[PDB]
Amino acid sequence: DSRKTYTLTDYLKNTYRLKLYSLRWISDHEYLYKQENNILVFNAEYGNSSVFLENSTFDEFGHSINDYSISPDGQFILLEYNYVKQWRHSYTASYDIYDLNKRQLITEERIPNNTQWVTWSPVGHKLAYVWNNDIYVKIEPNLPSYRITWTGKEDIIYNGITDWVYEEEVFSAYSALWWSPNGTFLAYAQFNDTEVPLIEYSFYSDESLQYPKTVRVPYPKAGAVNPTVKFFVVNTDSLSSVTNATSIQITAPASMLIGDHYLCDVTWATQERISLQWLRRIQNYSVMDICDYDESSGRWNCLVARQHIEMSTTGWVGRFRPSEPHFTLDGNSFYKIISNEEGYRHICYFQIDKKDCTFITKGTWEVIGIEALTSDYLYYISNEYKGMPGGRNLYKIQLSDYTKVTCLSCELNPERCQYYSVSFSKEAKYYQLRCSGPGLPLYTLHSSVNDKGLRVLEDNSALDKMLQNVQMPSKKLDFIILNETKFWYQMILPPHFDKSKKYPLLLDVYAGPCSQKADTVFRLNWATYLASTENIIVASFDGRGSGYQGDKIMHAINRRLGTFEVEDQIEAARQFSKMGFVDNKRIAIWGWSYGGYVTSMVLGSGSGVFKCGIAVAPVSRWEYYDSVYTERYMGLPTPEDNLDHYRNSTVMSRAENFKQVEYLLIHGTADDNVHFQQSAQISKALVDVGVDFQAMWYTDEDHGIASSTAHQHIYTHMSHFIKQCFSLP
Amino acid sequence: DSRKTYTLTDYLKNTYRLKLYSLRWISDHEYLYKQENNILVFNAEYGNSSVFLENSTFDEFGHSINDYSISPDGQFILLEYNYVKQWRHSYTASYDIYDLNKRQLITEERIPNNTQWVTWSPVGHKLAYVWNNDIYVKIEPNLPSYRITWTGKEDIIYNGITDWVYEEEVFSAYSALWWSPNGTFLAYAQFNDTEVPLIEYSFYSDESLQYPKTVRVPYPKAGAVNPTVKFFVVNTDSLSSVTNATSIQITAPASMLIGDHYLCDVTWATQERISLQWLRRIQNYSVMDICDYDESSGRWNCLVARQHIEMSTTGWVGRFRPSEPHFTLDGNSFYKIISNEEGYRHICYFQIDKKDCTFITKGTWEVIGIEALTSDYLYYISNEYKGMPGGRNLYKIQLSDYTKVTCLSCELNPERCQYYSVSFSKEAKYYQLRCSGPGLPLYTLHSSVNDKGLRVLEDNSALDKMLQNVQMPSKKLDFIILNETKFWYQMILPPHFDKSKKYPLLLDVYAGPCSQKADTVFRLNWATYLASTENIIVASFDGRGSGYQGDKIMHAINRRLGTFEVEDQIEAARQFSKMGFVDNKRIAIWGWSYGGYVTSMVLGSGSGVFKCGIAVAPVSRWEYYDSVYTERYMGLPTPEDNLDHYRNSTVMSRAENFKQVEYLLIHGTADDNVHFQQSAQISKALVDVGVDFQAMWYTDEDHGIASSTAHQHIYTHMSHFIKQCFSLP
Ligand SMILES: *[C@@H]1O[C@H](CO)[C@@H](O)[C@H](O)[C@H]1NC(C)=O
Ligand SMILES: *[C@@H]1O[C@H](CO)[C@@H](O)[C@H](O)[C@H]1NC(C)=O
Ligand SMILES: *[C@@H]1O[C@H](CO)[C@@H](O)[C@H](O)[C@H]1NC(C)=O
Ligand SMILES: *[C@@H]1O[C@H](CO)[C@@H](O)[C@H](O)[C@H]1NC(C)=O
Ligand SMILES: *[C@@H]1O[C@H](CO)[C@@H](O)[C@H](O)[C@H]1NC(C)=O
Ligand SMILES: *[C@@H]1O[C@H](CO)[C@@H](O)[C@H](O)[C@H]1NC(C)=O
Ligand SMILES: *[C@@H]1O[C@H](CO)[C@@H](O)[C@H](O)[C@H]1NC(C)=O
Ligand SMILES: *[C@@H]1O[C@H](CO)[C@@H](O)[C@H](O)[C@H]1NC(C)=O
Ligand SMILES: *[C@@H]1O[C@H](CO)[C@@H](O)[C@H](O)[C@H]1NC(C)=O
Ligand SMILES: *[C@@H]1O[C@H](CO)[C@@H](O)[C@H](O)[C@H]1NC(C)=O
Repeated sequence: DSRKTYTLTDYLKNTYRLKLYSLRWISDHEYLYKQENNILVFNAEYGNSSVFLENSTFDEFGHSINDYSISPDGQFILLEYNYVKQWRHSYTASYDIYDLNKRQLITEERIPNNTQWVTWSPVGHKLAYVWNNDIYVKIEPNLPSYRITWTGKEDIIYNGITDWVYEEEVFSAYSALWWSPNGTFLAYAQFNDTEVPLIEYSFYSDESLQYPKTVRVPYPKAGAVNPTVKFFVVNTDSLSSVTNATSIQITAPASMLIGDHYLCDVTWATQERISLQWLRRIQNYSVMDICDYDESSGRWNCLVARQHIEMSTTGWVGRFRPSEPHFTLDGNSFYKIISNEEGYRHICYFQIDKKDCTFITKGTWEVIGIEALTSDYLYYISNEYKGMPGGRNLYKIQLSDYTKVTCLSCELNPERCQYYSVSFSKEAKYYQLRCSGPGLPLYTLHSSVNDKGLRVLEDNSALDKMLQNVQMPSKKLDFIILNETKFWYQMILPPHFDKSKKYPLLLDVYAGPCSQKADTVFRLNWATYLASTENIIVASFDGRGSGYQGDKIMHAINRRLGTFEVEDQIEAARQFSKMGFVDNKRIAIWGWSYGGYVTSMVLGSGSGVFKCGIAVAPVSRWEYYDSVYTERYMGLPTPEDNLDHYRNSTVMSRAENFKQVEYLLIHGTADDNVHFQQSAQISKALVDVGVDFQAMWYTDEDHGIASSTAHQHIYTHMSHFIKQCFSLP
Repeated sequence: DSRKTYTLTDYLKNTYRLKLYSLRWISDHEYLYKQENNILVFNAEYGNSSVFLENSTFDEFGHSINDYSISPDGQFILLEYNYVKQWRHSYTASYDIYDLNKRQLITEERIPNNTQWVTWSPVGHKLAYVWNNDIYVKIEPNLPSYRITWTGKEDIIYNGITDWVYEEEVFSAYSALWWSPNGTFLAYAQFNDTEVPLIEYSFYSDESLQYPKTVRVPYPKAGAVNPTVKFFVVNTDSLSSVTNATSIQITAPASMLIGDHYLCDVTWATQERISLQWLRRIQNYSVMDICDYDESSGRWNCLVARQHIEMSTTGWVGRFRPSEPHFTLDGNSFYKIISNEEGYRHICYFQIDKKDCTFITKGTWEVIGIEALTSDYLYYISNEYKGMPGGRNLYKIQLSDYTKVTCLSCELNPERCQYYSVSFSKEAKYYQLRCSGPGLPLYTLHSSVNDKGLRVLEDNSALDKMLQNVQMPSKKLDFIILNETKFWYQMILPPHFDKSKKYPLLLDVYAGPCSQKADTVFRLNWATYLASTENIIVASFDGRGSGYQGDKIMHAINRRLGTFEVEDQIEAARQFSKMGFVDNKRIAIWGWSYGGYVTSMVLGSGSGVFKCGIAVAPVSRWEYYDSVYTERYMGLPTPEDNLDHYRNSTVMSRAENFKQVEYLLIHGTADDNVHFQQSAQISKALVDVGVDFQAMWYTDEDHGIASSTAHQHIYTHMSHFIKQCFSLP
């Protein structure tokens, strides 16, 4: 075979790009798409389009626009620039509104610089933005803004935006604003991190900064004081320049106010009904409140009889947090994915007045998410097809008869497509299907009335042609049994794989709670190069604690992090080493974050199964990690709760067992998520027991070590390491 | 040869130990010494002794006594415990005075815990100590102490003790209080670091600390705001008679007050005469003031007729600072080492009220230091013998006839002793000579009346015996000539060294201003093993900028750090290569501190001479290092001074060149001296240009990385690296 293999440079340089097709539904019949660089509008039914905005309309803007956002009515466009990243979702920027009618950019009453967040109303073109931790509203882009809040105070009071832990572990967003459907009310949360300790670390910046700066971020570690939260709703239709806006507060339920708790979900049901979910610090009990607007009193009332309790006796509630409800048109009922009697996550139908929900789906498989709802059907994605937890398809169930379930993606192209995600238009008149594996990504448009296939948006013909000139590796998805249970794994096999030969093996690991490293998704990554060029087999295993297979597996590691998930990887390796094509003398292991944790716990387990391992930004001791994520699985690190296990699941305690393995520890000094502190403590422990090891720190890089240069440098360094570790002497 | 070799474990485990003989003169006739664990007192004249304090006395003290101190009058002993290190010289501890006579421990008016510094008066048993940055005095060990200052303030005002930069760069000591000869007066310095920027960095501490601590230290980097200082003197004899004894200030001379300056030397001449030396921020001009106590005003006056100036046109003043003066008993004249008309430092005789001194020694060699002065003789140490800059010997000159100079150590044992050190009794009646090379250390006692050897105190017979059964390396000390100038170097050659073979060479480098890596001292270090076991030739070279050879060589680097000292090391390598017994392919380089900086600079020069190099705690950009030391050689980093060379002599600007070598970067994270920032900026520059290298950080280790575990870990790590870089298929 004279074809080139997939090299490290291809991965690092993106020599082979997967074409995408990111669209944005602006109605039930049209969607926006970024062609060349200008914006076009498409009619889903025919495929014809028109330019919605010339890629040259802002040639002399005098600023590079980071991103845009058209108002719902297509009347305005919010140009974002001066982008400056903060954590995973947060960031600041400067904004400018450009009237699409007058074809002139508004120069009056502009959004302030260093705006923390902005958002159009769902309908029309109102604006709500957060500045210096306060909320403002603009009924018209060129009119003054109303200041909705006055308590904003950096690192203390957040209004409309999340603090560090809420953004990363609860909302996966920086936004803490929620417009009501027609945009009348603006619901927002308020966080107070007054007593939350600050994580502190150095930032060196450019070489010209003489003194390094100390970054201080309110971050609650396991057991520390968490931020507190309040909810509010304000009417934007009745705001005045004279008096200040009045926000009506909706206090949490009594079962929540008896101790620490979190706001974990906000969802409008109708124009005057809002539902909220609260979660106790001990995350196995949550309650939903449904609040109706009292047009007379002007206040919001949430009738007890409308409260819905959700709790688990075997673990935490929900996959990472209680699922979102999907209300019906009238808002009188709703569907919500909850764990069932047998511990499998399915869709349950709820009446806001009745307390017993009804399951409309069942079986030893799970519903990943509810994607769309009509009076006749509910569309969702699950891993039911062929009973493969790693696969995903679009299904729809008839609401009048649950026995009638129809898969809409299963048979489209079975050999190429086994993992879809979907995108429906405003009224579910149309939907885009996105297939991401096992073969190359495929995007298609469909109509709901007859579930007919309209057309192909992107099939990646190009990439496919070039990939043909390459010796691409293959992927094997399968399972092994452990104690009657079925656990899945996948192997990235080198080209021209020969079962008579023996290859070294690299166990790519994550294994966090509800994780899944064994799926049918097609990926171009480091593993791709290792198998294509170094002829290294890259495997992954989903053991206990893994997700999408029911709580018996997922909850297996409840209050016991660092046990079964770590054991199962070892047992997984142990079994792969027993296979004919694996060289038991050359088996490595690596992970990032939780994978780093697991990778380290495995190397210090004393199993003798692994020769070397690489841990990138690993967690080393749970009391070092954040409260919301750690406590969810571990509980509180108090003597009367689970402190003992907190102290027994550290990497440090296993230092000596590293004497017989080659270890490479990497971490960014500016990691605000998994603090460098965790790696510094791992290293000190190894030094304490005299174990040599490899290390690499990245100045000013954070948890993702994603800067262009750092990204290439870390993968290059790790590659040298794995290569040296597998070098046949 | 079947004898074992000196191994790494040998060096790391202290298998072959150098015996020592540390005595403490308590008078002009006897000294204290620890045979086992008890303290013994020896009669120097006959060598007979007895137990001053037997190891049984403090068994039930309930504390580990770290160190002890006897009051001048021998009536009390100051016990030190609860010792907690801080910087290079500073620390806090607890103390308990023991009443040697009543053989009882005092429990009244005890010195407070967390005392920063404590010292007896030169005579009697008065005590002076610093607590919470203020000065206190105890006339009697059991009586209440008097408070001398009320301005103390953590990290802001220091009375009696130095700040970070004064301790490390100006006084090499933590204390800043000077008792007068008979103890009547107590003088002290006061430092104000109100506007001095702070260096900040994390300290992780034990695994049990949830949130790392941020260590903050007032530390002025190059060109930043320096601490200001003030001098005072209090009459301790008036304390019991006065309510609040007043501290009299002796202001600096106007020639210093015009700008930033430093108090760099305090020396009492008589009971009522004290001398002060001030140095301008631009360290090429110092002034000495000799101040006398005016009894009728209780004030201190410094007559201009006694003000002496000491500048330099080719560099800074002194080796590292203006030298200390040595006054004759009447205080009317003094001796002092200063650079002469040829640039060689020699002893000059001064008459306090005469601006022209007389040199009492001369030639092309230098006086290392004045050790003792009697009415008839002045004893000094120089490197005049055989013209060896790396040699050291005790000399005696006749005050009445300068042509009368006797060397007291030159011939005692010429083959085995070339590097001497001395310790005279309280009145120079006896002196211990301490030989440290080229043979095993030798300690001997002598009598001044006739310069006769009283006896040998330690000769290291045992060790010599042990070392006999080991293939120890040999050390060659010689010179090469460049531009008619002699430049010394030393080589640790492996056993059975053969000039017919080619040996890999490791260049041990420091090369800071006034440094000296080539000398006659005998050592058992990492190099010993590299030559003995790994058969590696470890060489060091003193090029331009090195010391003890005149200002022509030492001031060659004036305002140009990162140049000649760097090139000369490289030119050194070539020369050794020209010597025919070096593998031109296996030449490595390594250094600590300035050593690390020069190593990096060399490695990034592109000479293609060095294959690999190791830099530990290196300086990388002079603007990151402290004022006093940096500015002393580089001036100020301003456009109108020397900013251009500051920005042009950094390691970072040479990143692209490290693509030609194997680099190992190592740094302690709690390094208060050479901040981690320095290596953090290097690594970042390398990553920014796609250079692969090896790094290693030591959690919570300071600039010395001397903790027991970290010490073994780093050398073990560096050993693998060197052996890898020199591996030869
Ligand atoms: C698509 O074509 C129809 C007529 O065939 C037209 O009415 C519609 O506006 C077009 N859509 C776009 C956005 O070009
Ligand atoms: C939005 O709903 C509110 C409350 O039901 C109503 O008063 C308002 O007029 C509605 N706005 C529109 C245009 O639907
Ligand atoms: C934030 O919480 C603190 C208590 O920790 C409270 O005193 C303060 O008033 C709160 N801030 C506001 C104004 O909500
Ligand atoms: C507006 O209300 C805030 C508190 O909500 C108060 O601090 C401020 O003084 C008020 N001023 C105005 C705009 O009336
Ligand atoms: C939630 O977890 C706690 C701690 O393990 C447990 O005591 C409690 O019963 C759980 N909640 C329930 C009843 O499911
Ligand atoms: C040595 O002998 C002398 C004889 O006068 C005696 O006084 C002295 O104490 C002895 N040395 C010691 C300290 O034991
Ligand atoms: C110390 O010197 C002072 C000042 O000259 C003098 O008054 C005092 O008596 C001396 N102290 C002693 C030890 O006698
Ligand atoms: C220290 O200096 C500051 C100004 O730099 C001054 O305000 C303060 O009084 C000084 N402290 C002293 C000398 O006691
Ligand atoms: C002693 O004098 C100093 C300086 O005048 C003064 O600041 C301090 O308060 C005084 N202490 C007492 C005990 O009065
Ligand atoms: C002291 O150093 C500065 C900077 O080089 C220089 O301009 C000045 O003339 C020097 N003075 C002496 C004593 O040479």
